[PDB]
Amino acid sequence: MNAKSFDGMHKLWMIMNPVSTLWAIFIFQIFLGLLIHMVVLSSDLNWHDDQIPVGYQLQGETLPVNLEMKAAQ
Amino acid sequence: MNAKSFDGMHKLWMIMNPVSTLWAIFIFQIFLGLLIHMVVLSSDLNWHDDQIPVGYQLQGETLPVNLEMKAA
Amino acid sequence: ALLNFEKKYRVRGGTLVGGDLFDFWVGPFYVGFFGVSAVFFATLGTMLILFGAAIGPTLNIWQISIAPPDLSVGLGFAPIREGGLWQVITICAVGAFVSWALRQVEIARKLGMGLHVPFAFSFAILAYLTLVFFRPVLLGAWGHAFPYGLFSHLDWVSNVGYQTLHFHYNPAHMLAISFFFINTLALAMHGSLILSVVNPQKGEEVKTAEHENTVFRDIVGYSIGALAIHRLGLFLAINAAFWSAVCMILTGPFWTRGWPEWWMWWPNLPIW
Amino acid sequence: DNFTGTYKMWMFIDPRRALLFIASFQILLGILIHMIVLGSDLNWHSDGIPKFYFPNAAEASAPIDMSPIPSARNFKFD
Amino acid sequence: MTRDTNSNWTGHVADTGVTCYTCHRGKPVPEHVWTTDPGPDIPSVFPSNGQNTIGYNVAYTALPFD
Amino acid sequence: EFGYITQYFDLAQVTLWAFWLSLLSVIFFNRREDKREGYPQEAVQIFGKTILTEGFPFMPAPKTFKLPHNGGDVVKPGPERPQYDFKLEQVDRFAGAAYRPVGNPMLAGVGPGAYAVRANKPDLTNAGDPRIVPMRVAKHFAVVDKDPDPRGMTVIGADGQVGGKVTEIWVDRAEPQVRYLELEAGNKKKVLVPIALCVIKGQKREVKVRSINGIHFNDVPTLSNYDQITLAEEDKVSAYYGAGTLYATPNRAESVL
Amino acid sequence: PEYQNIFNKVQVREPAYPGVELPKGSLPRVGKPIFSYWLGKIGDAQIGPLYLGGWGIASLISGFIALEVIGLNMLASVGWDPRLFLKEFFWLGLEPPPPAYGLSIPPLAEGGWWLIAGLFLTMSLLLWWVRVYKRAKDLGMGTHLSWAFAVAILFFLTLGFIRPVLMGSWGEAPPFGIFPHLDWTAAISIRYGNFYYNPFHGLSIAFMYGSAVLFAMHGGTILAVSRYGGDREIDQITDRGTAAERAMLFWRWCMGFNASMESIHRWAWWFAVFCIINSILGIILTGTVVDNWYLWAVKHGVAPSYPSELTIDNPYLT
Amino acid sequence: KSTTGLTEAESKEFHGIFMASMTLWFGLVVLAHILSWLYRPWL
Amino acid sequence: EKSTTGLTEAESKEFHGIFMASMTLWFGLVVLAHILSWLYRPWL
Amino acid sequence: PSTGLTESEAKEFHGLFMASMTLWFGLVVLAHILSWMYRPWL
Amino acid sequence: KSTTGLTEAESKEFHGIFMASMTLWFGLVVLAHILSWLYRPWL
Amino acid sequence: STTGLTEAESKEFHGIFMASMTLWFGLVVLAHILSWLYRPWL
Ligand code: BCL
Ligand code: BCL
Ligand code: BCL
Ligand code: BCL
Ligand code: BCL
Ligand code: BCL
Ligand SMILES: CC(C)=CCC/C(C)=C\CC/C(C)=C/CC/C(C)=C\CC/C(C)=C/CC/C(C)=C/CC/C(C)=C/CC/C(C)=C/CC1=C(C)C(=O)c2ccccc2C1=O
Ligand SMILES: COC(C)(C)CCC/C(C)=C/C=C/C(C)=C/C=C/C(C)=C/C=C/C=C(C)/C=C/C=C(C)/C=C/C=C(\C)CCCC(C)(C)OC
Ligand SMILES: COC(C)(C)CCC/C(C)=C/C=C/C(C)=C/C=C/C(C)=C/C=C\C=C(C)\C=C\C=C(C)\C=C\C=C(/C)CCCC(C)(C)OC
Ligand SMILES: [Ca+2]
Repeated sequence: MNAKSFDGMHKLWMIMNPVSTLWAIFIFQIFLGLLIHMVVLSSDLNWHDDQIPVGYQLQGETLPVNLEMKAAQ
Repeated sequence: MNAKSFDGMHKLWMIMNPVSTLWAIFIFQIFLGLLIHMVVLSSDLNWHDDQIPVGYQLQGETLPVNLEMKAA
Repeated sequence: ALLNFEKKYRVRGGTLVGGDLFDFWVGPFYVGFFGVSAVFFATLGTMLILFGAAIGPTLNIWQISIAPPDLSVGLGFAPIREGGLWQVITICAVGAFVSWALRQVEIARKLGMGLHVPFAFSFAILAYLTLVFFRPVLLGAWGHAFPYGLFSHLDWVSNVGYQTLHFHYNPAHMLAISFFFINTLALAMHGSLILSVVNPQKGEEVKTAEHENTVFRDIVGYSIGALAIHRLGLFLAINAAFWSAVCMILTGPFWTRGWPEWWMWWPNLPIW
Repeated sequence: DNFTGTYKMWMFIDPRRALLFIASFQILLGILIHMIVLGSDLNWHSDGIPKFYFPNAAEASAPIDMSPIPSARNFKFD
Repeated sequence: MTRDTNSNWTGHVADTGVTCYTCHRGKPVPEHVWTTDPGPDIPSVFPSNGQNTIGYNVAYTALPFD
Repeated sequence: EFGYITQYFDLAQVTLWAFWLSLLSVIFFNRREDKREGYPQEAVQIFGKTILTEGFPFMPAPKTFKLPHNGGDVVKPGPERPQYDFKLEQVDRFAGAAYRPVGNPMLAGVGPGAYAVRANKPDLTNAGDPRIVPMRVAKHFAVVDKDPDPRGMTVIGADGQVGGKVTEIWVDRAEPQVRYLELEAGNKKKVLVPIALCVIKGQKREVKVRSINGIHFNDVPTLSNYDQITLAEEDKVSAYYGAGTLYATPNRAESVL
Repeated sequence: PEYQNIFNKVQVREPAYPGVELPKGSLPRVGKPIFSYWLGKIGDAQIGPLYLGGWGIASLISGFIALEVIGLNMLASVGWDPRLFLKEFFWLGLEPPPPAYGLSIPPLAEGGWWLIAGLFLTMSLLLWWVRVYKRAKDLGMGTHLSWAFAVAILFFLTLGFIRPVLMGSWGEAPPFGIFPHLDWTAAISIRYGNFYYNPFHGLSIAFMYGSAVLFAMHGGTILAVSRYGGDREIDQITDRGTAAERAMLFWRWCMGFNASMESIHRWAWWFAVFCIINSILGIILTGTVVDNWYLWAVKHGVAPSYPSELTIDNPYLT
Repeated sequence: KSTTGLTEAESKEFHGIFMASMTLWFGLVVLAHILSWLYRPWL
Repeated sequence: EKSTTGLTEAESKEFHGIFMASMTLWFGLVVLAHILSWLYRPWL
Repeated sequence: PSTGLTESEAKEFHGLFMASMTLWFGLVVLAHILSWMYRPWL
Repeated sequence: KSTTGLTEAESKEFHGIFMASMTLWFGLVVLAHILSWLYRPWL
Repeated sequence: STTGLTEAESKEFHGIFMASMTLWFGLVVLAHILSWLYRPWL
């Protein structure tokens, strides 16, 4: 025991269906991937809206062409 | 009696189903565990937000890096 | 046109009024005395709605409106341009709806079947009569009924609702909404189940009644049965209509406060 | 001992059902404890350690219920 | 306060005005007044959201009670 | 400014159009599925000629049901079995006139007494056994006490006369419930009556059948074998009881008011 | 009169039916079936057995965790008193986070429990979806009940997760109460200018009324020909008898067109699903695209215009 | 008569192990409470 | 009569062996995770 | 054999299952090392 | 007639153990209440 | 044989499946390189 305690383990697939288990694992992994990405996006670690390395909407509002057109009105 | 009063007690499992009893006990214990933990967390004995042994949000707000960034 | 199997069922008899004079078909429709009545009243009502739109400000379909009299007319007779047209149209409407139900009874008698459908239609008719006749009579004026117009009867519904500050807390309103929601759920499940049993997985035989029972006992633990789901259906729809009629006869005639204050009878029971 | 014959448990309790219960329960309990600890002072995603990474609001009050919808994202309320 | 309301707020009390009797009605403490509502008793670590009770001043609804 | 407008075209508008087009298109498909039974229809022409027409929209292409236990294939829309031999006389000389039965109305198979021409096989259970059977063939059923056992009662027939006596109950094995009552009639034949046309009074120990008269129970159609019933026979029996709703008394088809 | 077929007059018992055989490799069914006399007066009397496999246990663990959370917060809101719980039960609720917190995870007594209960209820419904699909597919049937269930789940997720995320606040979602969720309904109509001028709301109301109409009509028609064996719809579909013929002649003569015994079930399916499709479409556009439904209806020529006679002075303009 | 199909020997066996397990569980509970009282006394 | 799972006594012994080994390994990993968390952010 | 797999088939499946799971966990570790280098969270 | 299948001997046996168990339970209840009165008297 | 494919058919399918997946991932990488050149997000 404690060195050879896990030798029968391969018999697991004689009571659990392999294809069902594969599908269950894949679906659970996709769901968990979406969930953790959404949980990290809703924290201080968010990487889409942090304006690093630059803010692009603000960059578009201050282009010289846009500024010169907004002056003419 | 008072000493021989509980003699035939082992016969209990001839009228009570062992499998149903086992499942009922396990499920009830899990439900009760969740309930008592939630009831104690909602009182003065709360141990996650009591700021002991130290407050961690407060610790993060007063790091020198955060202070120097907030100064501007 | 006749269906493949239709000719042997088109026999005479089964009528209520009239007799052999109106017992014929026009195309697929069956006419009868009440068929003539229904088409007469529908045509007249429609034409009067159109004229009431012509004397108004617009012929836009969404903005036509014919309104009932003022509350000062009471239960009397209003001028044609200020309410009487609404009264004539609301007479035509009753005539047409009752004619429809009796024509149904004639048809069912001819085909040899039970009178369940006209009986269930009667409860829609009853809700309409509650809104135009019973509630106005108990409150003392025809001008408590709704105007005829898309978008314009919705303004009526809104303001009547807010005359009680919060109409969601009306008890019979809660009960009726419960029945409406459960009815849509039941209809979805029934449709799905029959389709699923006669359209099985590709390359399989049509399933049986045992499959229908098994599927719902597996998912939920209880199956009501193929004849009782039809009953449950008639029941939920009729009850929805009934409690709507009750909720409107309560509002105004028997309760004039806000609707949240009714519920106050419960936390004031002397038992907690 | 007193626990000599415990292995006979699986002769009247189905081991397949037991496994299916335990896996589900453990995964759900994992998710639960993580969300509970994140909703407290022990939170480790937005605690500002070792640094605040977002452009947070300079003066964020203590939020009350009678509030409008915020204009920009913010994660530093304390 | 009564002089201020009677002279400067006629957009609301137009030429009918108020006296003491409009609120005291012959008693030193008026009958219908209010104070800042604390809410029901809840656990000490729970802040008040200010709703979901009976709500006697907002017509017995579950709306915000103060 | 309270009602200022910036732009007339928005997304709600387009989405509403898309919905108008997504409805208007399930109507099309459902109306096409509606015409797998009873079509093509028969349009009668100016001077009596009959043609087959099909309507709007047109009929769909045939689909196949594969019935269980080698019960054959059913194609729909497909062929039809031939009608039997009803006789009818028109009442007024135009295509939309009504018809009168020619002989004895009870034994004619027209009007509410018409029936369909189904298979001559019984309906089956999931195991292959006949579904509707008498309670002596299904040896595991029992009537729940608390309920009046109809076996023994009499069958009063809508004019007060006696029709016969109940001798058997016919059950449904797929969904356990009563479907027919078997009774011995006045001329000692065994006839069935559907349970949905019977009012059972436990204390009077009567069964009232409002459809037909007492003497009419002698001419109810009979079965081949009394250990099962086929689809055709079900139709014949039920239709005979349904003809009486209009033909039992000469005053039943005659305008209430 | 004649028997109306609303209650069962005579009942019969045989031994319980265990169910159609499942594919090999399946778990047994749990429970010993019991019989109800009162349920048998109106329908089938057997209760159980039940099938509990992998997906329907994970569901039922999620759902009960959610229920425990919701119940305990409602109970903490009255100070743990069960007497007050029963007294004021329709006014209690679990409330969403304050809108100023945005989409972050708030502390536990200021909206975090709402967030937990929402997550666990979501997972419960998706696991139940998989159960419903597999149960129908293992018996060899079409999976039509999973499509409608998917539509309903989508409506639950729209109001609640998708719209609050597109708006930027969890505080835009309903709470868990009875009177509290009714208050939410009224307030969201008041804030976005009158849902009666939302066109998707009008269309879904059209289809809810239609569901009630259609199911009264169908339930009536099949009870009215059950004397000719009409309640057995599978046989009337695969071998048309006189019950189906009479059922279709009735509607043809009455209103000029008809369906068949199989097609009416497709009409039912669609009338129940368009209601919820329009529900999703109407909620998803409110706030994110349209800010006042009445002003929208005025811009597109829909609202009536009552005569005025007066002039009211806006005091913010004075 | 309501019965579980266990004989008297099987019942004796089950009872032995059931009582042992319950005693061990209660022992662990007592230990948890002693630790909690040492850390944060509540009465 | 009595509720059974069809496992003999040998099969039950086998299952029990592997079940106990797996549970012990899982609890070992849990203890390790908590020691790391205590070193990083002590909560009591 | 409640799944119909013999013992040889189970051994085969187990071999490939364990290999695949190990590779997947390797990729996860790599993703986390990159994330720690970019934006350390503890 | 409603019957449980137990003879009179079986009923006597069941009754003996039932009464013993109920008495022990009530004893424990009394002890809990004495402790509670000593700690926090309520009347 | 649960899917009716023999071992040769499975080998064939696997060959083409792996080739297709590799090509798809190649195209994904190319799209991301272009996006990084145009609008870097980290
Ligand atoms: C601010 C307004 C209030 C409100 C104020 C009111 C008022 C006021 C009323 C309701 C009524 C109803 N409300 Mg409400 N209601 C509110 C919110 C809700 C909400 C929700 C989700 O919030 C729901 C689900 C409901 C649901 C309901 C139903 C219970 C009921 C409507 C069904 C009905 O009357 O059938 C009854 C059916 C009829 C009246 C139909 C008549 C049918 C006739 C006989 C046939 C006509 C045929 C036609 C002319 C032929 C055309 C032929 C062509 C050829 C096709 N209300 C808000 C809070 N509500 C109504 C009610 O209960 O009335 C009885 C009612 O008056
Ligand atoms: C201020 C309050 C204290 C606190 C005071 C207590 C007290 C007092 C008790 C617990 C108990 C428990 N606490 Mg605590 N607890 C605190 C904070 C926590 C936190 C946390 C995130 O903050 C967690 C996750 C836990 C979790 C737990 C569980 C281990 C345990 C409930 C077991 C159960 O329900 O069995 C239900 C399941 C069954 C009966 C089935 C059989 C059991 C299975 C096989 C094994 C389960 C775990 C086992 C007991 C431990 C592993 C085995 C041993 C190492 C040999 N506590 C704080 C710090 N907690 C109880 C306990 O440990 O009793 C033993 C208990 O009495
Ligand atoms: C401040 C708090 C700490 C923290 C404190 C803890 C503590 C304390 C623990 C965890 C544990 C876990 N943490 Mg952590 N954790 C933190 C932040 C995270 C973040 C993140 C986005 O920030 C993630 C995604 C995780 C995720 C995880 C999981 C790997 C693990 C939960 C296993 C489980 O759910 O049971 C799934 C169980 C089953 C399905 C049944 C048994 C498993 C069997 C053998 C089969 C499953 C396959 C495999 C073994 C699954 C686990 C992979 C690893 C090899 C363990 N933590 C922060 C920094 N975390 C738990 C753990 O380590 O378990 C060992 C744990 O005790
Ligand atoms: C600040 C946080 C980091 C970040 C930190 C992490 C960390 C840490 C992890 C990820 C992981 C993932 N991230 Mg990331 N991630 C970020 C931003 C993104 C963005 C984006 C729009 O911003 C996207 C689309 C992704 C997308 C992804 C996926 C590629 C991956 C989760 C896969 C999965 O769920 O498998 C679930 C599906 C299965 C298990 C199915 C079974 C296997 C199938 C058949 C094969 C699928 C192949 C797989 C997608 C990998 C293919 C790559 C090839 C080997 C070349 N990340 C930001 C920048 N991300 C995880 C990962 O990469 O896993 C290795 C991971 O550990
Ligand atoms: C101010 C109030 C006091 C208090 C005053 C009392 C009083 C007075 C009593 C209790 C009793 C109980 N208290 Mg106390 N109790 C307090 C705080 C707590 C707290 C807590 C989280 O704060 C908990 C978890 C408990 C829990 C308990 C249970 C042990 C017991 C309820 C048993 C029961 O319901 O069985 C009912 C279920 C069954 C009978 C099912 C049958 C199962 C069989 C018989 C085995 C069950 C084991 C049983 C639970 C306990 C026996 C203990 C062993 C000898 C170790 N109390 C506070 C400090 N408590 C009761 C008690 O002691 O009973 C003797 C009781 O009379
Ligand atoms: C700043 C962000 C960038 C941007 C960054 C990215 C990145 C990064 C990626 C994309 C990808 C895609 N982008 Mg882009 N994209 C932007 C703006 C656009 C706009 C637009 C209107 O503005 C459109 C219409 C698109 C559309 C597309 C699709 C062609 C492609 C998604 C494929 C897919 O969904 O597989 C779904 C369907 C399948 C997998 C089916 C399998 C294949 C089948 C057999 C046929 C598919 C043919 C395939 C669509 C076209 C490639 C063919 C070549 C001509 C050889 N992008 C902006 C400018 N985009 C992805 C891509 O290019 O994939 C390689 C991708 O990784
Ligand atoms: C008006 C005018 C200008 C008249 C001139 C014409 C003249 C001169 C005379 C014609 C003669 C007469 C008397 C005509 C009267 C008819 C007229 C004119 C109008 C009525 C038309 C009318 C009211 C139609 C409304 C139709 C609508 C909107 C129905 C709503 C419900 C709906 C959408 C149902 C679709 C699903 C269907 C078809 C359900 C029916 C149906 C159900 C419910 C089953 O249960 C069932 C069970 C088994 C087999 C079949 C069926 C079945 O077909
Ligand atoms: C053919 O096959 C045969 C049978 C012949 C041979 C087969 C052999 C094989 C293949 C055997 C396989 C065996 C396996 C893989 C066994 C796996 C065993 C495992 C991993 C067991 C793990 C068990 C874990 C348990 C029992 C943990 C329980 C934890 C509990 C109940 C915790 C409760 C915590 C609570 C209530 C705390 C709540 C705290 C808070 C704050 C969340 O509450 C609100
Ligand atoms: C005392 O009681 C006990 C404890 C004993 C148990 C008894 C339980 C009882 C009595 C419960 C009573 C319950 C009642 C009355 C409930 C009323 C419920 C109603 C009417 C609810 C109505 C609407 C709620 C809705 C639509 C909620 C929708 C929420 C959603 C979709 C949540 C989405 C959240 C998600 C997916 C999580 C995201 C979180 C994350 C981590 C990703 O954020 C970043
Ligand atoms: Ca602490």
